[PDB]
Amino acid sequence: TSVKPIFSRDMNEAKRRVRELYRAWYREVPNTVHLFQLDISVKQGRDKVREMFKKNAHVTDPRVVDLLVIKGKMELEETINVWKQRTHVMRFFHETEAPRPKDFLSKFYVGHDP
Amino acid sequence: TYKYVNLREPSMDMKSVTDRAAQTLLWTELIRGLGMTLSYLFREPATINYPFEKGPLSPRFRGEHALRRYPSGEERCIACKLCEAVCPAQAITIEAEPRADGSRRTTRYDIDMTKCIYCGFCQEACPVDAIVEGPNFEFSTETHEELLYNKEKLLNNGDKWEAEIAANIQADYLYR
Amino acid sequence: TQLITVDEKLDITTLTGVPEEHIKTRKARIFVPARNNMQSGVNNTKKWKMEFDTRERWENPLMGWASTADPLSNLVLTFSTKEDAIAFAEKNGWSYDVEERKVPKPKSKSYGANFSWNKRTRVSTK
Amino acid sequence: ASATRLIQGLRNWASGRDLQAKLQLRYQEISKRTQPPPKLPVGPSHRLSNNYYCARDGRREAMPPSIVMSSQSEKKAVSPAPPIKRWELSQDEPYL
Amino acid sequence: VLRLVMELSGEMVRKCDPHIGLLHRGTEKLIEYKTYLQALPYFDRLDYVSMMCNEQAYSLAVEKLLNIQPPPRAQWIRVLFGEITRLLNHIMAVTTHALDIGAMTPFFWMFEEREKMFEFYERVSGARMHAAYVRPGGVHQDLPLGLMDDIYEFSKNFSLRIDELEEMLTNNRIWRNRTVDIGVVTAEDALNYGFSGVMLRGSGIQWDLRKTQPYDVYDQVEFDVPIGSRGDCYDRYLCRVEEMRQSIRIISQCLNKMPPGEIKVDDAKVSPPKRAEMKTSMESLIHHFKLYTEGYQVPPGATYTAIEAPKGEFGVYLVSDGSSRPYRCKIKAPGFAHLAGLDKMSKGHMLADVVAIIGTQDIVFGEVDR
Amino acid sequence: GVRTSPTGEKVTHTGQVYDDEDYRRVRFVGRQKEVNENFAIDLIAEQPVSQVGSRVISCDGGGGALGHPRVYINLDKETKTGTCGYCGLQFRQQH
Amino acid sequence: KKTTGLVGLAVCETPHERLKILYTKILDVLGHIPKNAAYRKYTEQITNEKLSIVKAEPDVKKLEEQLQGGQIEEVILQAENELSLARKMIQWKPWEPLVEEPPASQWKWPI
Amino acid sequence: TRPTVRPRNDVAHKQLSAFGEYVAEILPKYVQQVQVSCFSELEICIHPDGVIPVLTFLRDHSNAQFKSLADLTAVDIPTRQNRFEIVYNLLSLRFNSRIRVKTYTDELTPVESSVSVYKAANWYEREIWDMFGVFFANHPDLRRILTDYGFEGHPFRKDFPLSGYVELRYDDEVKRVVAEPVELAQEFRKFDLNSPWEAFPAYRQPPE
Amino acid sequence: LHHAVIPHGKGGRSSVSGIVATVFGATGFLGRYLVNHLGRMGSQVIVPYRCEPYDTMHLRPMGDLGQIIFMDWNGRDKDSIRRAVEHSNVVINLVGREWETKNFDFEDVFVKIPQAIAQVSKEAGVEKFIHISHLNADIKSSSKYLRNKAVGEKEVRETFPEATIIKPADIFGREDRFLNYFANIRSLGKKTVKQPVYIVDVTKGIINAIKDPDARGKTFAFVGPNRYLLFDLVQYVFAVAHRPRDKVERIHTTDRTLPHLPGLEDLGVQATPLELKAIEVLRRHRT
Amino acid sequence: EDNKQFFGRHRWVIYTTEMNGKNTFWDVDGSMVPPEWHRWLHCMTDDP
Ligand SMILES: NC(=O)C1=CN([C@@H]2O[C@H](COP(=O)(O)OP(=O)(O)OC[C@H]3O[C@@H](n4cnc5c(N)ncnc54)[C@H](OP(=O)(O)O)[C@@H]3O)[C@@H](O)[C@H]2O)C=CC1
Ligand code: SF4
Ligand code: SF4
Ligand SMILES: [Zn+2]
Repeated sequence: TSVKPIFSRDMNEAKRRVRELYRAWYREVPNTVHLFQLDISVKQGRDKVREMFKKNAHVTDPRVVDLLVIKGKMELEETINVWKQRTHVMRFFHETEAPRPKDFLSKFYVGHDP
Repeated sequence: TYKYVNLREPSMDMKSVTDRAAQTLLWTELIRGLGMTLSYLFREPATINYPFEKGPLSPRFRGEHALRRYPSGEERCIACKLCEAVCPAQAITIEAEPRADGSRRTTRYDIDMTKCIYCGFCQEACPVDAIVEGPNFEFSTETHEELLYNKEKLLNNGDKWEAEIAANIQADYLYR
Repeated sequence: TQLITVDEKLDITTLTGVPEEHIKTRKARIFVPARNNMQSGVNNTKKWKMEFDTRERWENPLMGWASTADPLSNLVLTFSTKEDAIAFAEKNGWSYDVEERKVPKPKSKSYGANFSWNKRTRVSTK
Repeated sequence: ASATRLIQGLRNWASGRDLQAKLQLRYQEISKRTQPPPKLPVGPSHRLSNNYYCARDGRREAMPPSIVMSSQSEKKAVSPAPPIKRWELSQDEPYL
Repeated sequence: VLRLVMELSGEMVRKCDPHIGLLHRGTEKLIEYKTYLQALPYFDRLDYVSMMCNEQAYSLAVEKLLNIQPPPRAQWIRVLFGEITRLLNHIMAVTTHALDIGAMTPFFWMFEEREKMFEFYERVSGARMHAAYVRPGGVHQDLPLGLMDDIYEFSKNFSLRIDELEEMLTNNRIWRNRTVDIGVVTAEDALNYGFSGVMLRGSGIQWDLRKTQPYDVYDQVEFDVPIGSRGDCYDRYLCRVEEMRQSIRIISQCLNKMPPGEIKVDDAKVSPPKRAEMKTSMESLIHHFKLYTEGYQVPPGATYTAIEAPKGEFGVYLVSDGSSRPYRCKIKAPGFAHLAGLDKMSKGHMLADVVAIIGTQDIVFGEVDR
Repeated sequence: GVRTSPTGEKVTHTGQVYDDEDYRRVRFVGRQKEVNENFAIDLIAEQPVSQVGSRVISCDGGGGALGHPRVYINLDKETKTGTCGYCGLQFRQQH
Repeated sequence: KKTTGLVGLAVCETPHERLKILYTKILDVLGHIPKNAAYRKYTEQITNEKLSIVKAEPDVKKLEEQLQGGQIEEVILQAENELSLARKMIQWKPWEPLVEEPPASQWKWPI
Repeated sequence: TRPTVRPRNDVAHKQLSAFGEYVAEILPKYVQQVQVSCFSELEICIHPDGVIPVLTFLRDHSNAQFKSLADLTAVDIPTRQNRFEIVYNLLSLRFNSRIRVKTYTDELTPVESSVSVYKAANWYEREIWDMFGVFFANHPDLRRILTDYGFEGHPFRKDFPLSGYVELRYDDEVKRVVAEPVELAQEFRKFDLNSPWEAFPAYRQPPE
Repeated sequence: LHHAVIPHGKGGRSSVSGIVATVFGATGFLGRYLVNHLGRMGSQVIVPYRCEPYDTMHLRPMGDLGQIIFMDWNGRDKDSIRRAVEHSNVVINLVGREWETKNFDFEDVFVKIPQAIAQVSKEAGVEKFIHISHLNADIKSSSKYLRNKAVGEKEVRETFPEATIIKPADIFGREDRFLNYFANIRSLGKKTVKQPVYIVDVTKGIINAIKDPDARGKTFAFVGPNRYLLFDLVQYVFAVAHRPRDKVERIHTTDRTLPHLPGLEDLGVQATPLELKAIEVLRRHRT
Repeated sequence: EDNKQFFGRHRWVIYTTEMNGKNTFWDVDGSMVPPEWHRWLHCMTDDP
């Protein structure tokens, strides 16, 4: 079984590149929320950024981690330019409900969603 | 075989070079262009007075999506679903039932005017020429609700005229 | 060029972008599609269709149509073997129900047995 | 058209192309409509007594693709095709 | 309609990212969920200015896979409408280049001529622009009596009008100043960046798909494709106008070389029959019925072909299960291939020259999407 | 030739007329429910039942290659008229 | 010559000896390449054929009409790119036997 | 058989057969299939390691020039472990011939980014990365071009359905355009057109 | 009840939700946002207008295909109003100009309009009728506005007694009146304590109360989260905006809470503060 | 219908006042022609 990985040797370089990518996203947020004339506090945006990071913490396969790093770098480039507009940046957020909780009885009233 | 362009040289003879200098310093072929455009000025322009004169067409235009019916008879459609089987944006919607008589017929025959690309495939696919692309093209509808035809709208639109449709088909039932 | 490679599993569901509601809630089914019984021809066999289970389809209150909030409702994936079907379903994340293939059973019939003498297999009509 | 001669001369002086002759306003050679009804021909089939569909079965002439080397002193190194001959300037007024 | 993010040193450039994909529609996926005969109009309208050569390429793809040759009258009529489509796409590319560069009026002159050509499409089929009309299996529902003389009339009047277009422009001094120095293309660039058709005509190498691999009866008409010398945009303009004039030649020889064979193939299991046998047969009614419900089965395999769209190499790559549905279609687009080298075509110019570069390679921005 | 339901509007040639508890009646406010006022079943009794002296006879539809395809119908039902599934017009036998 | 039909390519004045030193460098870099493969055989055969075309002809236009690759300087550029593949194919060992196989149920089409 | 059925040339078939046999003999390290169809267009089927060496050979060598680069796509075939098929298409300026370099690849392991020798492959590789996810190591810039920015899913796969998962609408609540889960107005009906009865007897695969 | 009034599936874009709402007004501010949130819910809205169809045209495409419907009404006849409320699940009453006109006072819109519509409603058989009112509209002085609203409050309370009489405080938003007057200044300085409530929490509360039964009969009042001085709020407005008689009396008149009636907490909606939405809405200053 | 104009100005309609009753002296719509004149006026024929 021969598999050629992207960048990784163990998860140490994975941790290193993802913490540098998070540093880049931290210094990415205030410039963009000032540039696009947005309407959201910096605390909420940074907490949703780190929540999106903490969503996919369950991955140990290093090639998948490499491909996540490359995708995040792509969208950090495309938001550090002015290539993406106000619509996509708000589309990362969810301010328009979408109210659906995970209760059993709530899904039993508005039914057929098991 | 090839016939290419731009293979010459500016002629070093005195007459040709002073003619190019005369065009350079005397604005000549610009005024030649003005003369050609004034020649098109003194023509009569080819316009049509739109609400009174309508532009020419063919006997095989594809317009209104009208229906036909039998001579002093019932509805020409059978609901054989060929038009919905061929409809390349699936705008036809047929739900069929037989009535109390016994001949097979419909319940719901809907054309979406949004999705209708106006091919002609439902005309060519109809074995009995039930649906016919109509002659007139004036829909111009102020509301989006009104652009979803029902079968009764199609029957009224096929009973506002057949004589146009019958004349066009009776002229050109031999090509197709 | 003879790099890291480790013999493990695959986790493409964090990449293919379909949301986790549709990941963990919807369920797949892998089956050979049965012969449509009115015809008798089994060219519609030899393939392993992967489908998703059906969900709600209400009435469109202006035209009488069946709208749905199901983008995945009209997927089908015709495959060639059960192994690659299960491998792809486990590769892309969601759950799956395996139904097994059923060939027509071979029989033993003959026209002379339809013209028996003291056996009850008799055509009785022709 | 349908205009007097002085402005016609001014059109032909501003553009010496004989504009009165062909002006892109069609008058005479509009195709006279309501033509006689045509009888179409039927081509090299409906020919009785010989049209076996077994012969002209171009759907069933689809061979599977032949295979050379796989996963399971030679006079060679030819090209996939003969090399393409360079064209010629066409005589019908080339440049130059 | 495009997005362009250019990064420029002042009244000049440095780089430019063409963000394209605005006009994405999912055409390959929709053809993968349909049949052949039903999904032919997607091929008709992925490109839209050229409109019958796309029909021609898809029909020849299916006929080449299906090993069925159309009757010869169908081939010559297909050649005639391919020349109409060639003439139409080149004249619209010239006029939209003129309108985007300035030059208000010749746009409208040549669009009046194109209004005559849409009247011809109407008299042929009925549609204004997106006439399908080219079934795989030859042309369907042939021309009404009284069309070829109208095409003859258009050929005479349009030779006169295109000579008057070269009277107006072409030795226009400041239009020559506007587009001569821009748009240089090396032959190595024309190979590596994968250019197609008119760019290859304009920059160096003598190359015609029509002449090298005659996919139809183009081999039996005398015409000569114009070539470029300096690899240049004014030179490419002259190449387009002389390809129009060659299309006038091919129309004249096609009208003089017309055989009266038949409309469609005499293989009713591929092309549907006509109305008389349809209303009194049995085999033809069955063939009509099942041919329009299911679609004819197509033997498995992957084919590719490519014809000369007025942009360039219009390629189509079919992948077929033994089925009435294609398993995977894909389209090689000359607009995409021409847009692919925009940085190296516009490394050393300014923004109005970039708009002239977008003009001088004929664009529709629908076909660039695939 | 239409019924008037207690809702109060025009009925059609399909049994689809509304209930009183509907909102689609009130979205019909201001614009008339246009319907074909020339129904289908009533144009069957208007057609005379033809009587042909043969036994197994033809139906085309009034025009070669204009209509529905050929169908040959039987008249063995002694009291029941032959009925084309396409046409809808009847036939009888006269020995 | 005088202003050939190509664009980014001006005419050369000594085509013959330049082309000959090009093909002798082709023979040298082919002499670097090992023996037992037939790649050396096909390259050596076609290069000796083309060199035998050029050595027997001091002409120009007859040399174009005989030796393919019209008109002239494309042969020189193509010789440069042939030297480029020669330099790149000292390395990369194209003549050595195969790397491992596909799973063998892949290149059969009709699925 | 002769009218209305396209005749062929066995001469071009023999030429492409001999040429493909030649290429298969002189690059043995990566050649797996050299197949020739009925109408003489060559296909060479290649392991995903000899991408750069085979393309550097096929750009040059004065026996197969093939400067012209065309399509790149990786035809999504399931029932395999190596799913995607990277299809290079090459056209010869000098010889007028078409070869299809089909190299095979899986979901996650990169092939070696042909933009190093092919300057036309840049936006082709960016397109394949956007629509599929075939990663390209040693590439200058990989971005999302021909998709929306905030959209993800790699939609030209077979796992991505016809309709998208998201659907935009404007709303005056937050005074802007937002995305929602898809609420179709109609079904996109599905016609079971795969008829039985074996329309091609020659392409029968052996059953079990 | 008949089918196609029951909910169906998920929400949004012609998913058949519960209520069919006849709305009076909706060309103004709060009714437009309320039609917006019912279109997000996916509810059919029957709205009559009286003005040019251009206003209902630029608020037309809020719904999906043919969901909302437009008709005519007038402040004089019961026939057009009754025709508008022939078949309705719920009905809401929002009306009022904040200056007297030639043909209408503060009297008889707030008085005469709920009389006839409540008459044809109670003869019609509608349910969950929601009538808005300004907060602290008393019998007391200083406003024909507030006293005619108090008379209308007593009318809607007396006839058809199980109406949800609802009142927010003075709401601010994208098209506020009093923050616009804070922008359209010049000045004068007074004192009044005041709580502002943002508009989207108000209309979310209204749609939640109208879709949630068993919460009927009780009058509701909406509460601003800050409740401080007016002049400090004016200083806050000028600070965030970078620059240094009936409406001004009706903002200086009265702003209090009432411990009698229930508010936000019996509905379960998060309150958005003044500061966040005020920073969001205070655009259109110098650069 | 006049002959001396070009193809596009042969056949022109002159609408009248209140054929349906909507004061169509001014504001003349399209499709106010019967369908046989909709065949004639759109240049689909050469005979009235
Ligand atoms: N801070 C605030 O503004 C608060 C307001 N309210 C109340 O909320 C309601 C809505 O406020 P708002 O949107 O700002 O004001 P609007 O004037 O815009 O709303 C009233 C609506 O009814 C219509 N209308 C009013 N009078 C007449 C009339 N005589 N004839 C016909 N139509 C009439 C209006 O115009 P049109 O006719 O063109 O449709 C509009 O559509 C008001 O009743 C107000 O008292 C309550 C609490 C706080
Ligand atoms: S094809 Fe014709 S007869 Fe058949 S269902 Fe359609 S309209 Fe009716
Ligand atoms: S013309 Fe319209 S209704 Fe007919 S098949 Fe085409 S899209 Fe469907
Ligand atoms: Zn009949």
